[PDB]
Amino acid sequence: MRECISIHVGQAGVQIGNACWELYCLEHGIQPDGQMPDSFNTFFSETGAGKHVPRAVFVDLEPTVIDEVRTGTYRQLFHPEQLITGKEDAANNYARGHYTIGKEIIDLVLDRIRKLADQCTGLQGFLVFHSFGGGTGSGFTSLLMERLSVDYGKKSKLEFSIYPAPQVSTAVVEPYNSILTTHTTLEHSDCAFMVDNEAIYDICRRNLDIERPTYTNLNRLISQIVSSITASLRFDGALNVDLTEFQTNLVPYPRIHFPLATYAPVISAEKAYHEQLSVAEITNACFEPANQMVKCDPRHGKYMACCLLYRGDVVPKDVNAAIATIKTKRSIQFVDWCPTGFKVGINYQPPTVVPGGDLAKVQRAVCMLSNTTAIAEAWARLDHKFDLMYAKRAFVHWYVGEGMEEGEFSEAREDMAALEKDYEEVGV
Amino acid sequence: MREIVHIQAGQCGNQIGAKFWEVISDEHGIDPTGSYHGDSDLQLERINVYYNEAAGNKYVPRAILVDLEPGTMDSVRSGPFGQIFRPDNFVFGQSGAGNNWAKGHYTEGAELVDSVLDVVRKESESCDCLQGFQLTHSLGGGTGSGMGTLLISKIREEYPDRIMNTFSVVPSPKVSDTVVEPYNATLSVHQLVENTDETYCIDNEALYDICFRTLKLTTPTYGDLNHLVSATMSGVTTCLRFPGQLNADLRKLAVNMVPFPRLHFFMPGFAPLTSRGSQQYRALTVPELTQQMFDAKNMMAACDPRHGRYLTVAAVFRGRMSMKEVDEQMLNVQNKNSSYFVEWIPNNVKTAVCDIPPRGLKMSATFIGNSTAIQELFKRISEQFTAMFRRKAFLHWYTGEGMDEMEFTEAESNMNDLVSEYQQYQ
Amino acid sequence: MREIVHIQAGQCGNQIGAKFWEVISDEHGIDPTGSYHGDSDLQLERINVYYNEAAGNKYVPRAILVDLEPGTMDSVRSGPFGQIFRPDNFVFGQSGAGNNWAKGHYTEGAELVDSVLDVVRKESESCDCLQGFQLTHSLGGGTGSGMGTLLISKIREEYPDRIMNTFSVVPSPKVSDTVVEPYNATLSVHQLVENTDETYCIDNEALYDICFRTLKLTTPTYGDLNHLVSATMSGVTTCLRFPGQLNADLRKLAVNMVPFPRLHFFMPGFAPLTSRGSQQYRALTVPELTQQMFDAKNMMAACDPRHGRYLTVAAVFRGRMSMKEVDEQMLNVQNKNSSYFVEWIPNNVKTAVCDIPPRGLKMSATFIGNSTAIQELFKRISEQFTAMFRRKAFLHWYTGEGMDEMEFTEAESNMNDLVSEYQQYQ
Amino acid sequence: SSIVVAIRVRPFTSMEKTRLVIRKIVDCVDDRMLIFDPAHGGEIKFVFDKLFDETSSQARVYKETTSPLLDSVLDGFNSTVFAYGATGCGKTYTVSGTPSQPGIIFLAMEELFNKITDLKDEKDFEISLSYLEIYNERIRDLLKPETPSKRLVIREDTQNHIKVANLSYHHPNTVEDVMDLVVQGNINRTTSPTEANEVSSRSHAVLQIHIMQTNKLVDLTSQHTFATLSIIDLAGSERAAATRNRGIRLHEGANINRSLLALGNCINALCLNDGSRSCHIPYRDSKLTRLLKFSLGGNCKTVMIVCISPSSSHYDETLNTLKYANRAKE
Ligand SMILES: Nc1nc2c(ncn2[C@@H]2O[C@H](COP(=O)(O)CP(=O)(O)OP(=O)(O)O)[C@@H](O)[C@H]2O)c(=O)[nH]1
Ligand SMILES: Nc1nc2c(ncn2[C@@H]2O[C@H](COP(=O)(O)CP(=O)(O)OP(=O)(O)O)[C@@H](O)[C@H]2O)c(=O)[nH]1
Ligand SMILES: Nc1nc2c(ncn2[C@@H]2O[C@H](COP(=O)(O)OP(=O)(O)OP(=O)(O)O)[C@@H](O)[C@H]2O)c(=O)[nH]1
Ligand SMILES: Nc1ncnc2c1ncn2[C@@H]1O[C@H](COP(=O)(O)OP(=O)(O)NP(=O)(O)O)[C@@H](O)[C@H]1O
Ligand SMILES: [Mg+2]
Ligand SMILES: [Mg+2]
Ligand SMILES: [Mg+2]
Ligand SMILES: [Mg+2]
Repeated sequence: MRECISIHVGQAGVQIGNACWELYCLEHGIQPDGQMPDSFNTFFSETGAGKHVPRAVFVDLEPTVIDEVRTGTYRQLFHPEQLITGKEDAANNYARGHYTIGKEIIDLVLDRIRKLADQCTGLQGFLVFHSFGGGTGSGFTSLLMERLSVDYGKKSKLEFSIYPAPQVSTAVVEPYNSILTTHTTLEHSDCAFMVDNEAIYDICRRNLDIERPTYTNLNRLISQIVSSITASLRFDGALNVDLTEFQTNLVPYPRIHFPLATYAPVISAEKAYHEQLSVAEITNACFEPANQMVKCDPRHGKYMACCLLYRGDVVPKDVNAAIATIKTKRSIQFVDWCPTGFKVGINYQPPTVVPGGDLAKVQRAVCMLSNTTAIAEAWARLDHKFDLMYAKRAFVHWYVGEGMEEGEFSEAREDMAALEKDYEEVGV
Repeated sequence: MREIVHIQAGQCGNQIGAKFWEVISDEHGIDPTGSYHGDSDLQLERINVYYNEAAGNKYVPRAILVDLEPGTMDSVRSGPFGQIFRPDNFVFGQSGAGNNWAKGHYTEGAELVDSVLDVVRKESESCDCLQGFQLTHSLGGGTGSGMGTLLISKIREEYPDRIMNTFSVVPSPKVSDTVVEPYNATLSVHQLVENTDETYCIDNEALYDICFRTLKLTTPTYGDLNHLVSATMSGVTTCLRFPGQLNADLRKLAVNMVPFPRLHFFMPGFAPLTSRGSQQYRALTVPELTQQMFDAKNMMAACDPRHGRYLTVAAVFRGRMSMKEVDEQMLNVQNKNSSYFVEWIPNNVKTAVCDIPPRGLKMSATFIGNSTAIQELFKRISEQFTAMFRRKAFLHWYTGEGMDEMEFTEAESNMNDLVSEYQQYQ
Repeated sequence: MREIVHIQAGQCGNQIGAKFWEVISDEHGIDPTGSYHGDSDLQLERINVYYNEAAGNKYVPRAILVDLEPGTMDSVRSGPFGQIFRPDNFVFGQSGAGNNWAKGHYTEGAELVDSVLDVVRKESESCDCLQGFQLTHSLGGGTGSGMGTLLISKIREEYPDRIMNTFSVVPSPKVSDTVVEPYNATLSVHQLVENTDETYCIDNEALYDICFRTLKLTTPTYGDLNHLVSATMSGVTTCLRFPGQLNADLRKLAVNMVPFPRLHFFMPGFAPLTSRGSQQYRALTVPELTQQMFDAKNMMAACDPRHGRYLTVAAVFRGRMSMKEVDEQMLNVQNKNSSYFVEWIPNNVKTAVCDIPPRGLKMSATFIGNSTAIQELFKRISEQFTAMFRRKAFLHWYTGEGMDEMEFTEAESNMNDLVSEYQQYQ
Repeated sequence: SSIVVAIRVRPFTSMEKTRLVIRKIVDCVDDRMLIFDPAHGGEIKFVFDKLFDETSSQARVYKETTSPLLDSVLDGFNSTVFAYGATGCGKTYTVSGTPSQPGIIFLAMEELFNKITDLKDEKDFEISLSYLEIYNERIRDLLKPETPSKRLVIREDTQNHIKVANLSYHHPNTVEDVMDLVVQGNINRTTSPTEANEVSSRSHAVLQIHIMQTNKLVDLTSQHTFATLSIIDLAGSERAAATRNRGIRLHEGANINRSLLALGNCINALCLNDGSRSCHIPYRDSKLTRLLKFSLGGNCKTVMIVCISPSSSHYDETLNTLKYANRAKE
């Protein structure tokens, strides 16, 4: 039954994967060599007594990242036909990821995906991890998702993507890749997620009291988020929300692929002894911008949908009271056409935290999946940065030199405008 | 995979290259016999990029020495590199150009290049996945300029998809070594801008100021100039050789370095530049690194960035660092110095952080600035070129090689157009 | 079984042959007394092929020395071969041809050959299963050319089913030793092409370049020339003497060497050719062997393969090797250099791998190239022949032996036809 | 003065007729307006300077499009002909192609010769032809590629006179032989038989007519009339993969896309400059645009002739092709 296939396209996704599978190991009790001392079948498959290995495909054109895995803790976990390497880098270039180089690795990748699919009995869907900045993260993701649609049709495909920060950027042509990729996401993704490194960095600095934030602990937060999302299938609690069920509640109109995944409560392992983290208290926190994982301000938009995935020692009764409280908060504005836009999941499986980070282990947590129209603002910022460079065709020769057509940028940009317009319409 | 073929064109290129290969060998724990005596895995993880592991586990630099003056080979070979560099890599003629670009390009260099390319091809076949070429030389003339130019053109033709990366010593504005620097530089640069993908502007005069004033040294030698240059070269491909917390590597970097094919002449810098005494009053933090890294006084080219505009700055870090710490400094700098950056380029500074610091340092950072201020280099050289060319001074040294005033006129014209392009982007 | 009768015709043949027999004896652990002091089984497994085990377990080379100048015998016999070669194998007259093919063929050689063939027949009866004959000599004239030619014709007549394999020194294009090389070579070659099955073109000039430039030697001696030749000879019958992972041996090889009866003149080469110093920058892998093996500069004949087309290349390897490693290199080479191979011959390179490397080497490879570029040898010699013959220069030295201009004209004509055939197949 | 954008649609063939019952992606509604959509964003409207279609003869297209440019050549300044399309849309075809078809090259020469006969009493016509080929960022002699590609001084005089290397120049005396030189150039021109567009113009080409007229009358000035006419062919454009492009095949696609990128950038800059008070166009960015230093944006008039493929199989290609042409003007 219910099984997942994870695909780690970007190294962001790989490092997230490292955190995720590290977490999954702890949560299911599985060792780095696959040794166990059940529902783990959703993520791991037995390959002989006491040899449970992860149902995932890692795709890199740049073995360095894979080699980190092959020389890291879970080299004894992942096998050689999961850890797929290529030859030439995608040079942060959608054209190379989707075409020039990626076209020569996609065939291998798909064959390994098909293998895992053949090994599945109840494939729920695919968990794709990547960025909107990298070449493979962008272009290859685009290539792959197209191919996945061909192979698996309506089988659910999630895109857990790293969303370019409004200030904390790393590269210069991030807008180029982001715009081209998001077009494909809208075409092929069944539900897409966005993570802002900048937002989390401030969350770490403030809520976790972190003097020096980085990807290690940032990813651990992401793994808590994703674990909470998938907790409903891998663990049997009270209200187990399926991926189809997530779509049912989080999609009122086909194109709405935003749901911001807000994890609460981001408490440091110190103040936790003073934090009275009740169901209501945590809920109050999760509906604030204080814990939002994308830089924005939801109070200037409207909530189309809001799913709250509670986890651990959570009581429906207390949840209902907490929800009613939230419902009276005028700071939370739902769309007029969805008076019932609330979804509750409750999973009896205490939040699990992996040693090697802060994120105090708590008895209660909630992942809010928020479809708020304000996200169009973030999209506008991205589009603007794109326009600034695009107006001068800056760096365009790096894409055109890979055979990229100018219209690919123009058309993708137009689709991105339509995306915002869709968020404008549902706000009415 | 991702092997790099290094070429040392000319005595300058050979001396700098030797220092470079000293640095790399030191970083990777390789002694002068080729034997590896390190202690990590990462030292060998990408050793293939720069070395061929010969029988006996002897790591031989994938480097070719190109020259027209015998004894130049020995100026390297007589040192540790008598056991490091391969005899087949010492490829040279028996003439010399005498600081004459044409002699080292059209005639004497053209006689040599056949045997150089043969060795190049050997290494090309020896490589499992060639990432590109790396040439070190000078614009002073002769081999480095002429032969360097020739090799770039020939190799580019053979490998149009693997464009050569160039580290070249440019003409100083005050500290001149010869008279016809404007000729040799102008002729070479005319060709370089058409063939190279990225050129590092290395100015001895600026380096002299760094050594003397920033590093508080007495009498800056060539070895001290090369120390700074080789530090840069190591930084440029640190993320190639070693792992970090993210990673856009070499070509992935290149895509974000320039928004145009021609304006690919960068100024290099190195953050941690200080005297041993003054280190005791400094703190090991990225904020200190960035204050030094973005200091125009520590630029290795004699052009003041602030006179122009930044198309982009690459900031390549080495050592365990916080991404927040680094990126916040980046943001603070771009915001505070926003007046020096190009308005319509959202992000004007690129972040890359490798977790492996330089030997002897706890941390460092490499500055690669794409600023239009470099136009001053090209403008001044063109002016000096005009000063001589207008009188046909020394002209006969090149017309004897089959050159004509038209070629010179075109080379000058082209450099002027290059300056104009910088002014336009400024 | 599969015994080979070796003949050393002329001083060149005797000196090369001596070196050959030194090499073989060394490889098989046989000292100069004939005593075997090896350590394997394979050293004796096929020792019968080259040696007769005389009473006392003394292995005597199945080799016959043929000569017209006493003292030539002693130039070999006075060395280790005074205890190795049999006295009955030192078969010689007391005249000398004076670099005159006719004297060593029609007259003086014809007087000797009766007693040579008698010794040949003795060895023929001594053999249990004669595989064929092997002749070493030269095209310089006299014994090697004339007597060598005579022996080939006479022996071929006796053993039409056991055609003699020939290693012959050809005329150099610059490094000439005498004046009438065109006469003696032309006359001999005219006969050789009609009688021999496989001829190795050994050019001292090309070998001089190998010794001096490839091996980085000072003053290439005849012993160094013979080192290269004897290395080839050993390689040719390594798969005969020793086991491998497959095996097409000598005649099995021959079937795949030429697609025609006449065009059987091959260029020999040897992969592992390098100075002791430069070895330290080289790797022990077949990819290194093939890069050296397919290098036209390392050909032992003074003709550049690339000027013509390959009918086939035999690549005979020695030492423990991967069949995939070897064959992939073969495929890569034929594909990359496809422009130099004959279009309508599917496989233009033959693989043979014996598991027994040369003494002193971990691995090696022998190049035997069937290329039409060898036509340059024959063409140039014919031109030089014309230059002399057109004036009847030195003609009287042969008409005194009963020869006529018709014979000379025919010999020239035939060589020209041979060149044309190479041009046709090119 | 300003760049004229003219666009013509190639008719349907058996490659579409055997497909029929399929929809035309191009809806031309008048001489300037095109509509291009089946609904993805709704009807896409374009306005151009002059439109043609499958019902308008190429002979008349010439008469309205480049026949005035031939006149422009001799109005005290030179003039040239540009084009655009997505490999296989018509660029090469429209020069004439079929022997019974008059097109750009055929009629330019034919009309000129008629004018030469009439105007021979006013000025002499010393004319020479140059055949340039642009391939992998290399400029070769299209007619005779045997000439070392290094031999080309891509430079202009201070009078904007063409000052290049000793190319295989040829005088014209008829139309057929001149077109035969164009064809022989195309024979020696690099193509790729492996591509769908049988004999695609993989390398670009410049057919440069060097007109050196002299005054038949004697006067104080006694100055000659030099002017030129360039007919330019391109490799069109293809997708980044373009269906499993391999090695040099991909590299070629990149190079022609780079060439057209630089060309397009220079055109865009030029049209933006056509209104401003500067003209900083980096012609150096490509040997093609270096050759076109004055052809594009010097003292001349020109036209952008776009070839359109209405086939349903080339929707996105033509979509961008039309938007491209629009961008070229805007
Ligand atoms: N930054 C450095 N500059 C150097 C170094 N060695 C020389 N140079 C500079 O380069 C110029 C001298 O150049 P070269 O010896 O390389 C001339 P080359 O041998 O290439 O040709 P010839 O004319 O045949 O000697 C001059 O400006 C020197 O001051 C060095 O180690 N570092
Ligand atoms: N490659 C080698 N070439 C040799 C060697 N010895 C001689 N030669 C070459 O062969 C030619 C001399 O040949 P020979 O002494 O064999 C003539 P031969 O004794 O056969 O008849 P005569 O005229 O009666 O001396 C000449 O080109 C020498 O330079 C050798 O050991 N190796
Ligand atoms: N949140 C988070 N972001 C990351 C991490 N690693 C990289 N990133 C972000 O991902 C983007 C860079 O993309 P990568 O995933 O490194 O590139 P890639 O997918 O490997 O693509 P190529 O390397 O170009 O083939 C930047 O926006 C980085 O800030 C991580 O561990 N966590
Ligand atoms: N208007 C037309 N009528 C009939 N046939 C046409 C027409 N236009 C193009 N063709 C045909 O389509 C094939 C031509 O493609 P053309 O040669 O038109 O492609 P192209 O634009 O030069 N391709 P490319 O060189 O790659 O940019 C030719 O053989 C023409 O006959
Ligand atoms: Mg990556
Ligand atoms: Mg020198
Ligand atoms: Mg003799
Ligand atoms: Mg065409």
